[PDB]
Amino acid sequence: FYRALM
Amino acid sequence: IGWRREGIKYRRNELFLDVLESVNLLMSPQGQVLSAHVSGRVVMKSYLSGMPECKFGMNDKIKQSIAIDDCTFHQCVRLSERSISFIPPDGEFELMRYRTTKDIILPFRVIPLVREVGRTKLEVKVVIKSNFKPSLLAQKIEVRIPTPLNTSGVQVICMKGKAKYKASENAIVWKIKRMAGMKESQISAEIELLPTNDKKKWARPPISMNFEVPFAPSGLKVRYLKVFEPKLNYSDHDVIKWVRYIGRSGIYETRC
Repeated sequence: FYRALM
Repeated sequence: IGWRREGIKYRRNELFLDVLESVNLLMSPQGQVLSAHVSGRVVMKSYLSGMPECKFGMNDKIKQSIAIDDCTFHQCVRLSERSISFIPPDGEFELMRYRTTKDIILPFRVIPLVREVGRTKLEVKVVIKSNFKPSLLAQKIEVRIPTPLNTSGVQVICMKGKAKYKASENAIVWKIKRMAGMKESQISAEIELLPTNDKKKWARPPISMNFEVPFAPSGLKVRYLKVFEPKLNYSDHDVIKWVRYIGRSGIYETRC
């Protein structure tokens, strides 16, 4: 799944 | 810049990064790695205002650090840690393509076992172990176990997933929808054999697998995607950024 990239 | 127009604007400045890799393995019955490598590409889909100058940083410099045997970039990249600098095309494009061979994480280990019972049956047991975090799930797993051409029939027992002997493909195909890291599953099969020419033996082809895991088998990790647009009034922190990793098997064979 897509995950946030800080 | 012939790959990007000049007045692009978006109220929601957002980018999506895709690290897509195919992991290839050739393993012996023993469990020794005879050959292994990953080929991957990083696809970027961005909706960024203006003519942003981005910086792509990963765990290169070879905690977490991987070695890149080689890699080519999109023309937008400025060759010369030493990370990637570019003004991306709008929308989706391939930022880079790369190859790895060292410290690869093999997501699955296949351990087969065959016993000959007379000249009539083959008893087969294949166990698969997932090697990766427990919180991550694999999916689309498929374990393909070849059967000899004098096979008159097959009996299989599998607690997890579903297996079907496919006589035209000369293989039992075991499918499993999901499987978490650090687990173990097994299939037992009894291959019923027809009489055959006693001289010519069976050269067992490798058992092969297919699967899709949510991480890069190469070890690659994206550390950051920095966006700088000096003219327009949004900065890096205004940009919503996402990453996803889709590692899939290529040739992933285990000699049995």
